[PDB]
Amino acid sequence: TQLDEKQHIVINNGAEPQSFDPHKTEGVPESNVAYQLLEGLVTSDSEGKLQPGAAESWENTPDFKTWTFHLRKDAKWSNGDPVTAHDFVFAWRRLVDPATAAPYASYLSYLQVENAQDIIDGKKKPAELGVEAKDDYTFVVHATNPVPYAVSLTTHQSLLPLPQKVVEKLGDAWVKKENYVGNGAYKLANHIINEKIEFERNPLYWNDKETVINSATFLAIENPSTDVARYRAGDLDMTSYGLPPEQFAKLKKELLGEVYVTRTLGTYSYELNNKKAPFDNVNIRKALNLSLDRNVITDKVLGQGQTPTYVFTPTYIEEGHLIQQPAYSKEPMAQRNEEAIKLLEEAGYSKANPLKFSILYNTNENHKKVAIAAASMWKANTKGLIDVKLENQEWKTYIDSRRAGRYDVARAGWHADYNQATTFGNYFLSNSSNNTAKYANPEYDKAMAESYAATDAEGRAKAYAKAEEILGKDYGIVPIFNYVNPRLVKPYVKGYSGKDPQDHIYLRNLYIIKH
Repeated sequence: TQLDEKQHIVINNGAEPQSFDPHKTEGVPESNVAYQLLEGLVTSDSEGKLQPGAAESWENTPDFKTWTFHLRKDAKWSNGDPVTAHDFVFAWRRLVDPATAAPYASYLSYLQVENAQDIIDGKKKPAELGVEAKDDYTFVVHATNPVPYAVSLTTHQSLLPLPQKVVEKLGDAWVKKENYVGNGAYKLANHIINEKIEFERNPLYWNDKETVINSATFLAIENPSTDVARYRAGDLDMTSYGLPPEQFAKLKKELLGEVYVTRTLGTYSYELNNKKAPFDNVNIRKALNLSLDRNVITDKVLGQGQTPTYVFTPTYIEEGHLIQQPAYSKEPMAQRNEEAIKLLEEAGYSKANPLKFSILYNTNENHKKVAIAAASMWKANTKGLIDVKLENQEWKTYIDSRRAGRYDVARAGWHADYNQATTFGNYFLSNSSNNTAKYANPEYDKAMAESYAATDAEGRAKAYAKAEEILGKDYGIVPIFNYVNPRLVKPYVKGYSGKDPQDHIYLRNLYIIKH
C-alpha cells in the first residue's frame, strides 16, 4: 500500500503568527512556520531524536566548553547564496543585540556562550560574542561553563541562521513573502492573514532528495471545536494540539487510530504579574495558589490525560527527579481554602470589596473553559473574596500585552526548548528575556547559577530542586497541569509518532499513503 501521487497536507497551526522572523517571536505558531523555512545546526526526527541539519558533523572538547560544527560545503540558501558559518555568526549576534529586542535574546546566555549576557546587558558589542567562523564552513561556539546538553539546544527556533546578505540589504523587509530567503525544506508560496500559509518544496534544501510532502497549508483556527469540525469534514489532515473535552471520549472510540496524545514537556500556568499591585504581595499570590483546585481542571474540565502540578518544571524531565511538589498540595482543600480566606482578609478583601482582576488568555474555547473553571473555583473556594473577569485577546495582541506587562493574571503555557530541566528553570531568572512574570529573586538566580558549574547530573538536579523550592515559596506563578498534546491525525498521514516530547511537526518528516 503505497505513497500517494499528490503529497499535499493541511495542518492547523492554531493562530496567526506574530512574525516569520525567528528573532522577533517566542510562540509555537511562529516556530512551526520557521522550522519549515529555516534549519539550524541540528534538527530532529519524528520522535524528537537529533540528526544533522546545516552541520553535517560536530564535536566537543572533553570539558563541554567548546563546540565545533562542520557546515556543508555545497549548501545554499533558497536564493542560491552559500550557507556559511558567517550566517550563523550574523544571526546569533543579532539574537543578542539589544537593538533587535528579541524575546529569546537570553537563549545564548542559557547556552553560556562567552559574553552573551554582557551583550544582552549592553556592556559589550554583539561582535564580542563567543562564536566564530574559523573558516566559511566551521562554526565554533565557546562557552564559559560546561554545557553537555549543548547540541540539543541548537535545535531551537532562536538559533536558526539567517541569510546575512539579504537581511543586511533589506532590513526587516527581509521577512516579507516576496523577499524571504531560507535554508529549510520548504519556502513560502502564499500568506493570507488570518487564513492560511502555503508552503512549497525548497528544491535547494541540502536534503530535498528525502523530502516527500510537496506542498502544505497551515490554517489558523483558534477554536478546537472548529478544528475538529474541519477535520471531520475532510478539509484538514491534522489538528493543532487541543481537542474539545466534550467530544473527546467519543472521538477516541469513533476515530480510533486517529487520536494521538503525546506526553509533552510542557506546563500550563496562570502567570501573576509580580510587579503590579496587588500580585506584588506574596500573601495574595499564596492565596490564589491555595484556593485553586488543580484536579477540578485536569479531571472535570479537560479529562484528556493532563496531570495536576504545583511547580513549573515537569518533574519527568531530565534532571528534574529531585523537584518536590509543595506541601500545601497535599492538604485537604478545606484547610487550603480556609488559609486562602485568612490571607485575603488580612489583605483587606471582603464580599462587598473583593479582589477584582482579569484573566488574560488567547482566544481559544479550551482556555476559556479553564478560565471559567478557575474564576468559578476562586469565587466559591474563598466565599466571595475573589471576583475574576475574563479578557480574551487575539494571539498577537495577547503576546504583546504579556510582554508589555499590561495584565494582572495571564494564561501561560511553556513548552520545553530542550529536554533538560533548565529550559524551565531559566525562565524565571531575574534577567531572562522570557520572564514576562517579572519574578525577580536573587536567591533563585544564585541557585541556577550554581547548577551551571556542577559537573554531574546529581549536582545539577539538586540545584534545580532548590530553585524550584524558592520559586514555590514566593508563589511566583500558579502552575496548573503538565501537558498532553491531543491531536487528530488522518490515517493516510504518516511520520507523526506521538512520541516527541516537544511535539514538533516538520513537514519533511511526513508523507501521505494511498488506499
